[PDB]
Amino acid sequence: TEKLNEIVVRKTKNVEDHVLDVIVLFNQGIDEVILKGTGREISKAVDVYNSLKDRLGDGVQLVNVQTGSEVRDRRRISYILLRLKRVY
Amino acid sequence: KLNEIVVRKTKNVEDHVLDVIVLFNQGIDEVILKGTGREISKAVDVYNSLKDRLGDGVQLVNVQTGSEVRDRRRISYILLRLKRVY
Ligand SMILES: [Zn+2]
Repeated sequence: TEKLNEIVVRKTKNVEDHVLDVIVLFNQGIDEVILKGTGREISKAVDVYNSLKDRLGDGVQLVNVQTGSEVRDRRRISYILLRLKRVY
Repeated sequence: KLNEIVVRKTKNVEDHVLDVIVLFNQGIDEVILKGTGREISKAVDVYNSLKDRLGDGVQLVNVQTGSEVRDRRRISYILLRLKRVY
């Protein structure tokens, strides 16, 4: 069910690292990537997208945004999914 | 401007949810929920809370994410356009 190339925005990797990681995928032909952010990292996921958008401009498109609530530890935590497509 | 809710750092999630319901009860069809920086997470928290309370009674039209300039610095924002559904 949870296929594709999803990248979970980590609290331990900085924003620029995530941005560079996504472009590494884009460059090898993996044109669609999913950024996932849960809890406080939801803000970070948007930060990653913005940084990606600043350096790729018209070259990347935010296909859609999906927000929800999951399980995780013990209580319902919020999450966001930013689906990105590299465009030429 | 009058139907937009800026998520604040010093107010809890539930407080913002109530601010929306108050507008909905006031007969307002749509409300804009905005969060910038660290509060982007909270804005989504407010939505999931609103949905948990009103459920089918509320609908998210669209989500706008991007960056704006505040104090000569770039900051991220998220916008959740909500429809009352009455
Ligand atoms: Zn990395």
